[PDB]
Amino acid sequence: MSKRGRGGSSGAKFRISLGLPVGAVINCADNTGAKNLYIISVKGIKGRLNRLPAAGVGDMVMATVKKGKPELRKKVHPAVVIRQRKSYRRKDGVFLYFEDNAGVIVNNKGEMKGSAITGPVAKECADLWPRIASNAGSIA
Amino acid sequence: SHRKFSAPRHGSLGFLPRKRSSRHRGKVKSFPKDDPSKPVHLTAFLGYKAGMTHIVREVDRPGSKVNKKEVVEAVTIVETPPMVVVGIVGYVETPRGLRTFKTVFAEHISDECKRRFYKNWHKSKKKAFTKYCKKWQDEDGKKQLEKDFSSMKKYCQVIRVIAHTQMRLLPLRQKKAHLMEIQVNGGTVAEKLDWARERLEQQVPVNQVFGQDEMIDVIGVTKGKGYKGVTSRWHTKKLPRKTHRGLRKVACIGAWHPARVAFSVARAGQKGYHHRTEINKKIYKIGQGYLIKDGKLIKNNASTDYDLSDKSINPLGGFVHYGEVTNDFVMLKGCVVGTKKRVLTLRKSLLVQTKRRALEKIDLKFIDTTSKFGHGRFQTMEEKKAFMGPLKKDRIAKEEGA
RNA sequence: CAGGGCGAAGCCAGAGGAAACUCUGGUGGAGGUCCGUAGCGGUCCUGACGUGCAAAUCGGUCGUCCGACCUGGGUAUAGG
RNA sequence: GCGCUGCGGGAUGAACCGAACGCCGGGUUAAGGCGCCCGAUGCCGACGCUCAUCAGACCCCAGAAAAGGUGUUGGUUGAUAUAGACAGCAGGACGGUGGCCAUGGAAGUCGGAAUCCGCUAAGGAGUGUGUAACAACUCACCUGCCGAAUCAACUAGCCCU
RNA sequence: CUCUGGCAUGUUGGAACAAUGUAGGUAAGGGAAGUCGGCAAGCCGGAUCCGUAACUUCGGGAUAAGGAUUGGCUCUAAGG
RNA sequence: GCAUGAAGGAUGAACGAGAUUCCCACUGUCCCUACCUACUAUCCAGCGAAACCACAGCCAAGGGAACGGGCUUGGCGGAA
RNA sequence: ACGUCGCUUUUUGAUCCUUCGAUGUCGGCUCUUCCUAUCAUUGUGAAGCAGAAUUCACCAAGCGUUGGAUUGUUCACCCACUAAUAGGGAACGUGAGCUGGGUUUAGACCGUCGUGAGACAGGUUAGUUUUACCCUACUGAUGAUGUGUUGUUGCCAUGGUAAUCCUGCUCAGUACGAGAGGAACCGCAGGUUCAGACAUUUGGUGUAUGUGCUUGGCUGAGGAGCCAAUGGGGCGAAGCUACCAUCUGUGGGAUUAUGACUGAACGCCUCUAAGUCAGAAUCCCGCCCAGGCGGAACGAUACGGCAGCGCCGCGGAGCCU
Ligand SMILES: COc1ccc(C[C@H]2NC[C@H](O)[C@H]2OC(C)=O)cc1
Ligand SMILES: [K+]
Ligand SMILES: [K+]
Ligand SMILES: [K+]
Ligand SMILES: [K+]
Ligand SMILES: [K+]
Ligand SMILES: [K+]
Ligand SMILES: [Mg+2]
Ligand SMILES: [Mg+2]
Ligand SMILES: [Mg+2]
Ligand SMILES: [Mg+2]
Ligand SMILES: [Mg+2]
Ligand SMILES: [Mg+2]
Ligand SMILES: [Mg+2]
Ligand SMILES: [Mg+2]
Ligand SMILES: [Mg+2]
Ligand SMILES: [Mg+2]
Ligand SMILES: [Mg+2]
Ligand SMILES: [Mg+2]
Ligand SMILES: [Mg+2]
Ligand SMILES: [Mg+2]
Ligand SMILES: [Mg+2]
Ligand SMILES: [Mg+2]
Ligand SMILES: [Mg+2]
Ligand SMILES: [Mg+2]
Ligand SMILES: [Mg+2]
Ligand SMILES: [Mg+2]
Ligand SMILES: [Mg+2]
Ligand SMILES: [Mg+2]
Ligand SMILES: [Mg+2]
Ligand SMILES: [Mg+2]
Ligand SMILES: [Mg+2]
Ligand SMILES: [Mg+2]
Ligand SMILES: [Mg+2]
Ligand SMILES: [Mg+2]
Ligand SMILES: [Mg+2]
Ligand SMILES: [Mg+2]
Ligand SMILES: [Mg+2]
Ligand SMILES: [Mg+2]
Ligand SMILES: [Mg+2]
Ligand SMILES: [Mg+2]
Ligand SMILES: [Mg+2]
Ligand SMILES: [Mg+2]
Ligand SMILES: [Mg+2]
Ligand SMILES: [Mg+2]
Ligand SMILES: [Mg+2]
Ligand SMILES: [Mg+2]
Ligand SMILES: [Mg+2]
Ligand SMILES: [Mg+2]
Ligand SMILES: [Mg+2]
Ligand SMILES: [Mg+2]
Ligand SMILES: [Mg+2]
Ligand SMILES: [Mg+2]
Ligand SMILES: [Mg+2]
Ligand SMILES: [Mg+2]
Ligand SMILES: [Mg+2]
Ligand SMILES: [Mg+2]
Ligand SMILES: [Mg+2]
Ligand SMILES: [Mg+2]
Ligand SMILES: [Mg+2]
Ligand SMILES: [Mg+2]
Ligand SMILES: [Mg+2]
Ligand SMILES: [Mg+2]
Ligand SMILES: [Mg+2]
Ligand SMILES: [Mg+2]
Ligand SMILES: [Mg+2]
Ligand SMILES: [Mg+2]
Ligand SMILES: [Mg+2]
Ligand SMILES: [Mg+2]
Ligand SMILES: [Mg+2]
Ligand SMILES: [Mg+2]
Ligand SMILES: [Mg+2]
Ligand SMILES: [Mg+2]
Ligand SMILES: [Mg+2]
Ligand SMILES: [Mg+2]
Ligand SMILES: [Mg+2]
Ligand SMILES: [Mg+2]
Ligand SMILES: [Mg+2]
Ligand SMILES: [Mg+2]
Ligand SMILES: [Mg+2]
Ligand SMILES: [Mg+2]
Ligand SMILES: [Mg+2]
Repeated sequence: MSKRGRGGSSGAKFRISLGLPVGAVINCADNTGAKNLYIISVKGIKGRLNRLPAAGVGDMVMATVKKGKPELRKKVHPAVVIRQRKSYRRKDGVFLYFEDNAGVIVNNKGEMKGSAITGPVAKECADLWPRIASNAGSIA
Repeated sequence: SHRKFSAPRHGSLGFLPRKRSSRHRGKVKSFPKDDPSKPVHLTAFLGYKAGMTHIVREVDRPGSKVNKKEVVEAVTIVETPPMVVVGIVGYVETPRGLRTFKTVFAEHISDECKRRFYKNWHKSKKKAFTKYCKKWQDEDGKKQLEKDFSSMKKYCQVIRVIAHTQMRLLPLRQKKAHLMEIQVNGGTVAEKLDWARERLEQQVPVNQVFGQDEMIDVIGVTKGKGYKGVTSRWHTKKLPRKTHRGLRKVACIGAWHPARVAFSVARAGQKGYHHRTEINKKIYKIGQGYLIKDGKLIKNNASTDYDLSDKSINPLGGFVHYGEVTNDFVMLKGCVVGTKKRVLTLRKSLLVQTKRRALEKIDLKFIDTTSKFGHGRFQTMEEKKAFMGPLKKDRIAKEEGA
């Protein structure tokens, strides 16, 4: 459980196949003016020799905006992955995967920088981050 | 000088040497500790790995995200026809260990068990135990056997029954029975002998050894892989593509000093076919074998309280590379060592089960019976016909018939 | 010393212009011109081999391929 | 002296200790040893010292210092004591005076010098806590109960840090 | 790929299909985070029709870049 | 300006298997490794070398020409 | 602080004993093991320790100590994650392990120096990295070796050994604190890093050369096929396989530090002197892996040849050793 703050859930997220290693450029699914998110580091990762930190849906990452509004660029943002293309198994045996990899820019408190989310938000991400689930259009 | 970056060692040195197991049948290296207060009971059983399917069940795990939610869990089917007790062996506690004190065999031994005593049954005269069995009939033999039982009563502290599987009830080429010693726990030593004497020549069903919702251990020999390099055997990092002389290696097999290769360095050699003892494999279902009731054959061992379909545990088309499971079986959560058709030793837990996962009561809702010999699509023969309707072969069969 | 690309001068027709000249289409086929064979060479894999097929080779990939081009034979230059 | 030199001892070793060499028997030694390896204490050996949760254990030589110990063992210099010590259990711990200077504060107790006297059993120009200064507690000093040795400093052996 | 013509796999054959190699290939999700360095591999690729920048010694750059199309069958029109 | 500088200084379009940096696209370079194919390796029949070699071949400490396979003191030592 | 005593060989020097009929040089990469002068994690003592955080010290090396930009770099420095991103050795561990960026041959360029040939701990660019089939070591593989032969079932000497850390929930917005802030044990749900499996499921592979599609050619054509070093491509059984799917990972004992009890030494006191107690990621064992020139129990033990054998008759002698 990487999330490290008060207000968590008695139930804990189960392990999900992670398909987005550091270096992944994922789409930005909010209306902040950023077009993509370039991962630079995943939160909670201790790792081992040679293993690139990797994230899945629900994982808070640190990302930089490579294309988008100029004031959002050239700085590090806390972002949360909401959609991934790597298929992952839920506990009910469903191997779910999305059309694109997507994230949203947030702050350390988990509150979301934007106001709306384009596309669906994974159920794993929605349960872990209430603020993102509030702004979600659909939960997949 | 020190290694620049810290990294854990590759593999465990507690499973050395990585050699081909000296035995094919799983060996119980330690039986559960004897509590004389417990009723007299066997501690182990022999089964055969048929294959794996998956189930659906509701989880009662308060505080979990799967509490009161249905999950899909892989399970392993272990065919366990009843075992026949053919002997009793006594052990005495000595300052050098446990010593086999006396062995007493039953009067009648099946050809299944007798095959275990011969490398070439076909060429043999099958004389094993032919003179021993007369002890149970001769008056001198009867007294001698009673002396053995009384001496075992007076001196032995560990009592085990010698039991064998019934290979005639299994769909395997092998007819030679796997024989093993199963320790008898509970009660006093006198009660152990009385209990074991009655069971002589008798069958012991698996449901008398194990129960529903029980954490048991599975002992067996893993799947053999042959001669393997360090990359596969020890999972060492592959060397760069530019590496001359090959890259599926370990670059440095030791420092200059000590001037010998250490035992802790990864080396190529045999992988798999190693004896292993996995623990805390939960029993999900003790299935009944095919039964003949009032003329008809009862085979709905794969039916649950929520799926009343009359289907067997056998997937459509049968278990791949094993055969058809017609005897009793045990459904174990998760995977177990060994190939298909591998004989597995099921042992009671050496630990005290008090965790919530161990105390969980399993209630199955669905057992997948789709074919594993490809992408299985239909649970039963019936619904495949119902969905697809008549075929060309069906018309021709009904055309030829009438 | 395949086959293709680009299209120099010269030439033809049409249009514009007071003239100087200009514009458009075509023709033409130049160049130590380009892509790329045979040939000639030998870049990189620091690939193969490295008690070799070989006392310098092999494979893929490469440079050039009408020129200060490649090549046989004849002939000349001989140890400070 | 080794090199040019073996031999006994030092486990081992060019140089150390003993001793220098023809081939042998007997006897005796050196340095060094005598639990067992391994010849010799298998002596009713002598007198002590030392306990190590890194003991110690033999020239060269193959590991250690300053410093410390209320471990223990000796030894040195003082001091108290059957006119009552030491320990422990209890009371007093006074007046000049809040001695002088200095200091905003300084009344025994921030600092520097003086460190004296009626009053007894004793009480200081105070061994400490304490206050802005006080006050207050407390110490030396002395008395009640008690009834034989005790207190302080230092020193060096083994051991310990 | 085939015909004419030639040959018997390049100084051996049989069985098996372990590791490690040499040669070839594929790989979810990511996409140079590997590495001294994109080394190696991969991407691109023909033709037709569009569209082609900075700069320039005005010759080039240029297949710049970027985009679309492409099979089979049945026809229509044109070019002697 | 340690120690730039004028037949060489300064600049160039085009060219370059020349050295360097970035971006796109692209990928097993890597996360992180798996599987498949050919030819070996492997086993067999036939055939059959070479390098090298005091004597050989298990260690720890010691001392020693100050890093011993052999020596000393221990750990130990079981054919092929 | 002024002084002063040490330890280490992880720097550099000093020395020149060993190696010049040659011990492959830097760095990285890979991999194992070791040290502790402990960064974290377990148990603790102290604080100018209210809580939280932090600092000092003890037992302590069991376990972990990462992903990148620049640099050939060791070293630095920054970005980011983290429980923490400690420091070191092993011929400055590790080139018949690799790589060859640097250095350090021959080509060449620049600056400085030199009349010059040339030089340059000044910069730059290009520059062959050979051999194992021997012995040992190690890894697996057969076998030898007790018991007449042979088999089944077992025992355990000894060797190996393993699990790790984090987060959320509850406690609890509680103790503590004026407030700000803000713990902990029990319990619960998960995850990291490691380990050992496994293939039901998802993914990968695919020459079942399985089945469609398709280019060029070839068999006169259809049909059926073949060739193009796997022609190409789609989908793909079985098998193998991936934190790229799934499962499983454990109990005792004596104790360390420390805190104590009773209690002298020393009429008091005192955790220590005698005696006694609590006590931990350490240690030892269990679980687990192997199974001795180590045992055990049990089975069957050689035929139409008049054979092979066992046991008794302490039967008869004699033989070799
Ligand atoms: C400056 O760095 C180096 C200088 C010399 C050497 C070689 C020497 N080292 C030991 C031997 O005497 C000799 O080894 C050989 C094989 O010649 C290596 C590195
Ligand atoms: K990390
Ligand atoms: K190193
Ligand atoms: K790169
Ligand atoms: K060039
Ligand atoms: K040398
Ligand atoms: K195919
Ligand atoms: Mg790395
Ligand atoms: Mg579904
Ligand atoms: Mg380290
Ligand atoms: Mg055991
Ligand atoms: Mg190479
Ligand atoms: Mg299947
Ligand atoms: Mg032609
Ligand atoms: Mg033209
Ligand atoms: Mg040309
Ligand atoms: Mg050209
Ligand atoms: Mg050529
Ligand atoms: Mg090469
Ligand atoms: Mg070779
Ligand atoms: Mg010529
Ligand atoms: Mg000529
Ligand atoms: Mg000459
Ligand atoms: Mg001399
Ligand atoms: Mg002389
Ligand atoms: Mg002499
Ligand atoms: Mg001597
Ligand atoms: Mg000595
Ligand atoms: Mg004599
Ligand atoms: Mg003497
Ligand atoms: Mg001696
Ligand atoms: Mg003796
Ligand atoms: Mg002393
Ligand atoms: Mg000492
Ligand atoms: Mg061939
Ligand atoms: Mg042939
Ligand atoms: Mg030939
Ligand atoms: Mg494929
Ligand atoms: Mg991929
Ligand atoms: Mg993909
Ligand atoms: Mg990309
Ligand atoms: Mg990089
Ligand atoms: Mg790197
Ligand atoms: Mg390339
Ligand atoms: Mg350009
Ligand atoms: Mg100048
Ligand atoms: Mg100049
Ligand atoms: Mg000029
Ligand atoms: Mg040694
Ligand atoms: Mg050394
Ligand atoms: Mg030697
Ligand atoms: Mg000697
Ligand atoms: Mg100092
Ligand atoms: Mg030297
Ligand atoms: Mg050499
Ligand atoms: Mg030499
Ligand atoms: Mg060497
Ligand atoms: Mg590096
Ligand atoms: Mg320490
Ligand atoms: Mg360790
Ligand atoms: Mg670099
Ligand atoms: Mg080195
Ligand atoms: Mg090296
Ligand atoms: Mg080398
Ligand atoms: Mg080496
Ligand atoms: Mg170089
Ligand atoms: Mg040079
Ligand atoms: Mg130079
Ligand atoms: Mg130089
Ligand atoms: Mg260079
Ligand atoms: Mg070059
Ligand atoms: Mg080799
Ligand atoms: Mg061989
Ligand atoms: Mg598959
Ligand atoms: Mg056809
Ligand atoms: Mg043909
Ligand atoms: Mg496919
Ligand atoms: Mg996995
Ligand atoms: Mg305990
Ligand atoms: Mg006390
Ligand atoms: Mg104590
Ligand atoms: Mg205790």
